[PDB]
Amino acid sequence: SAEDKAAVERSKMIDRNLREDGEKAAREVKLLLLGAGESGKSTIVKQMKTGIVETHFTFKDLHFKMFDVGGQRSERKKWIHCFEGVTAIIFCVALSDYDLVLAEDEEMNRMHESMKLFDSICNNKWFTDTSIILFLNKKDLFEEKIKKSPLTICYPEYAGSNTYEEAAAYIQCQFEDLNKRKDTKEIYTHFTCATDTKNVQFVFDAVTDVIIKNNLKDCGLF
Amino acid sequence: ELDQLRQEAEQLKNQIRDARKACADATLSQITNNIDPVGRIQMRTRRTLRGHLAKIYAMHWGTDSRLLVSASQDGKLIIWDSYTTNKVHAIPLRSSWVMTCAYAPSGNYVACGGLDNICSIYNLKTREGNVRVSRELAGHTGYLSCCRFLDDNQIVTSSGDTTCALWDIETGQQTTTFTGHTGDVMSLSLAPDTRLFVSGACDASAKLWDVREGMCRQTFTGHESDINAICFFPNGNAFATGSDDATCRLFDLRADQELMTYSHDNIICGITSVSFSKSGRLLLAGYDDFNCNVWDALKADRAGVLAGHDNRVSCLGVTDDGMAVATGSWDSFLKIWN
Amino acid sequence: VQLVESGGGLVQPGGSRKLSCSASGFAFSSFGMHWVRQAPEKGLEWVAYISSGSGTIYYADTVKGRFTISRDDPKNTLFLQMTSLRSEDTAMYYCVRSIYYYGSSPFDFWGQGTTLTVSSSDIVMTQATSSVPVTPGESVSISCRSSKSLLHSNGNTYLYWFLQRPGQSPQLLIYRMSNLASGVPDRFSGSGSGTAFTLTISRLEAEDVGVYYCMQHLEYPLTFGAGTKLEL
Amino acid sequence: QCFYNESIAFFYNRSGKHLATEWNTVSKLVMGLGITVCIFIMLANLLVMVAIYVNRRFHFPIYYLMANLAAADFFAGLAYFYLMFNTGPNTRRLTVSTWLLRQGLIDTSLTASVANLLAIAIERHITVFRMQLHTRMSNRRVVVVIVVIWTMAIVMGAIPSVGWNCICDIENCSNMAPLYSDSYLVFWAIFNLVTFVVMVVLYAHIFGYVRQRTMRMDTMMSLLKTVVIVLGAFIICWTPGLVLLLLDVCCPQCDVLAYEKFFLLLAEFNSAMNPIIYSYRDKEMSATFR
Amino acid sequence: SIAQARKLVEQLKMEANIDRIKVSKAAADLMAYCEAHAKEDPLLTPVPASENPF
Ligand SMILES: CCCCCCc1ccccc1CCCCC(=O)N[C@H](CO)COP(=O)(O)O
Repeated sequence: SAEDKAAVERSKMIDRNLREDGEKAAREVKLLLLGAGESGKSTIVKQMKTGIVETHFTFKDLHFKMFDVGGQRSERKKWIHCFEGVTAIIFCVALSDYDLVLAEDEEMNRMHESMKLFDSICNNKWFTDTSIILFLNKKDLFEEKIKKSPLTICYPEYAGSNTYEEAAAYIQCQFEDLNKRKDTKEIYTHFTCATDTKNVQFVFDAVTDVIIKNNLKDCGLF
Repeated sequence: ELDQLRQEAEQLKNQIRDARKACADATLSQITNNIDPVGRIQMRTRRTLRGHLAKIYAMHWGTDSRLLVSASQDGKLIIWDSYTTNKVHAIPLRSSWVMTCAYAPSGNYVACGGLDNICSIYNLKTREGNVRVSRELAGHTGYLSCCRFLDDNQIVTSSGDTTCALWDIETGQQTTTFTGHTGDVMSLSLAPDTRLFVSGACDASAKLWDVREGMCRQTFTGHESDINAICFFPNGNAFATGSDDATCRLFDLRADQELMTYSHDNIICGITSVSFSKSGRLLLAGYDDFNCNVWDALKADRAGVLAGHDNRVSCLGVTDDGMAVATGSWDSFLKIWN
Repeated sequence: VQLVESGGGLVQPGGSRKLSCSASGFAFSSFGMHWVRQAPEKGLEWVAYISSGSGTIYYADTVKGRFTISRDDPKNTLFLQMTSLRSEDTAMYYCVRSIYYYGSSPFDFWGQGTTLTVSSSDIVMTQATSSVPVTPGESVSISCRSSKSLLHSNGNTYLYWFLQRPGQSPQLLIYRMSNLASGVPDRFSGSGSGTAFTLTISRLEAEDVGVYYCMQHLEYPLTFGAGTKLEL
Repeated sequence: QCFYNESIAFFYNRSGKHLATEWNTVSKLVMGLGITVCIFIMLANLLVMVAIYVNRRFHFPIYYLMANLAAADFFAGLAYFYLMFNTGPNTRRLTVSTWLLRQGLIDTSLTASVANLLAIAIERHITVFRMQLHTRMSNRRVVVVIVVIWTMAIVMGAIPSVGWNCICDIENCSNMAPLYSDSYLVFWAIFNLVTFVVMVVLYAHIFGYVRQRTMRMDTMMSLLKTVVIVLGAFIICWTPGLVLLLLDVCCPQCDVLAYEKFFLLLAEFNSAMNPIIYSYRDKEMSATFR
Repeated sequence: SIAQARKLVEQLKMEANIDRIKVSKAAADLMAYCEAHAKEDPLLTPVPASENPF
């Protein structure tokens, strides 16, 4: 009847708004952010521009949506599956946390805690293919800390000097060795640069790589 | 002292456990031995609702058994018409992270919530003909996992902050807060009479709550892992739980025990949703095996299977009149099975 | 939620004039609009319709290919382009809104209309009562008859009711048989089947004195009925 | 002034070609290699289409055009299979209508294959150059390009069979195809030449893009391998045939009838190699083969 | 967490102080309700297309 017809017309108008919105959402880039409380994720967010917090920023005609999910303090096993299919998982680790210990736990290093979270994320059944950008923040404060304190406090075994260049590199490689999906995901590790504002550019480059190398997958040219 | 109460507390669990064995007169499997089976339950996909561009997490039928709601990560809340498969409304949400839905018994209101820690309530019948958000119930500190309206003014919600709350929509303040759960609360089911509601939590227990007093009447254990869905038996004197132990269990409120466990050695993935039949003879459970099983709820024999989804069956509800069962899944498709 | 229309007045026959109805205070873009005219002494009569987003435009037999109806969604206005006016186009042109979706109430809000005076296959609904005398506080029934079974297959008897109080725009009372509009007291009720329809008022007042109309919506072009004036 | 009363014999005798009423070792040799190539093409394309339909995984537009390439090549296998069992003495059994049937099947089948290659090139370019991750994929563009390719193939294979031939200008037409005209051969060969230069610029743009952007951060060696092997199959299976037809239409008294029967075998070997050049890289789909 | 234990003990005390019925009787009750409302169950006994809204 007539009313039924106008109903269908309404439903079609509805749908053509769902697609148009679907094609607007697909252009947006979804980054999940994680890390320790003092990682500097707060400081990273400031450079780029309760519950789940969203940050929107645009760079070189690309739109990024960064989901700082740090405020959930519940079981990640039930709500982490909601973010499957993010372009990338930014992960922030503060290099100045090698000699400390969390104010909550007794004698588990903050840097060792960072690895435990990284191990569960890089090997999570929901992010088998998802690329991980790994930001290592507070590199300058780590330089001062390492010059006077030994690196043995956190890693008992280490063949190498207390020099920033080698000290850092042990950690970077140590973090990259957590993943058993070496053949599926790419970990793009960067040292945080305050003044250069390249932290956002490194995210651009690392995102394109995950996009370009995915586009070559579905068209079979790879 | 701590030890006095603790050694005392573990004794109180004994009288509860002691009495429950004494009231275990006979197994339901022995009592229901002579009921003639239900026979093959053949159900085929009648309608298939398309238009979601992300995984579906929640759906709820209406009391009129015709309209239904669904939410997905695309940040759209869609009110469907199951008979004509045409969309009645598409509600844009402020927060793409939605994990629950509820359609008011009167059909005037719909509510959704998720990781944003807010239960937003949308008004359907509006002078200016555009579903508008009415109230935002912001008093939880964890993700909302479920919500079910009592009336057009009372809505009960369960969150990841290990607490359930009963709200008053006009004022937007929690009329009562239900605490007692030691783990993240996953789902709640209201009783037929809307005087009681059971909640299932990640601490492998389900608690019967009283909506009026705000105290927990009884607590049921028996599962081994998280309880992900819960629903009453139609008569309100029983309920069933779906866990990650890949078992469904039918608990009784009067006898305060467990009656059945619906396990099959073939099934190893976790139950995501459970629901009953109008007569209570079928227990439909939506597993992560990407399919959905239909159990004989008094014989514990898997008679029937609804395999039609590519990804996991997120939500599963039956109509009030029992003419249909609709299942959502992460494949972005709702299928109405009859 | 007001709807106001502009134009009308006095035109020599053959001239072309435009009617603009400026919607304000509701989502105009998502409402299917109509136009309904009422002759100086006679009843209502459907003329045009536009669906949501100008997807579907219909017209009446007497104005087909003579009138052009258009909407401007950005400006929340509705236009009617009239060509070569005849003597039988003298009427008050109400603008009505309607939304069609499961359970909606079409023809719920009516504009105030404008006066236009030119210088000088269809379901037929019949209600054979006029100027019925009634006293406040008594019970009255108004009967309507159709030429065709309005009860469609799906169970929807697309029959509507309206009430036009003296000097006011028509007001919906019942949007399908056994349904009650918004803002209307419980006193009005309607029960009927197939081709026979009735409107029962349990107790009335001086507020609801005036003329009643019946309309079908089973198929276009939405023929109305004659008036049924309550006398007091 | 037109003469279509005459038989095949008149037209070959008008050209330089030879009717060969007698069977030959050279004839049996080409027949053997042709039937082999046709059997291989037919079998290989049945595998590609069976796999592209049976797997839920291969239900995406690129795989749709891949199956279309398989179907076009199967059509080419059939055309070449029928062209054989009609050469040497068997060509004497022909009439002008039936000979035009044969040449037309060859024309439409090869035109279809070349256009599917250009389609797959245009599709990658689009898919690579998008800057989004998922992009909910339609079946609209794929079925539009599928109908353009097959429409162009049928129109190209039928045009000489209807109007565009030398039944009316005996003097101005080919040395190999005694009835198709220099005009039709120039058109077919420039069509194929522009299709190949378009595939060359498109895959070169894909390479430049992937190079700069990903090297800003191995994919480059796999991409250059695939690009070089996709363009190379086409250049080494076509440039012979195309330069041969250009020679026929441009140089008079150039003995070009010469290496004709073999160059066609090469052109069909192209459609033979297409199912494996376009399925070797997708290890998934390749292995699906069982 | 002295308070947590004190709150805890009264919870079970209230939980233990309820009238508990035999599972024999409660078993019959679930059986009784299903058989008494069986013939109104669409999904259990499939209904002809005339009364099937889908
Ligand atoms: C008609 C032009 C379309 C475009 C060119 C197709 C092509 C490509 C690469 C080599 C050759 C061709 C065709 C050449 C004639 C067709 C034939 O079959 N020749 C052989 C040559 O020995 C004789 O066949 P026949 O005279 O023995 O029947």
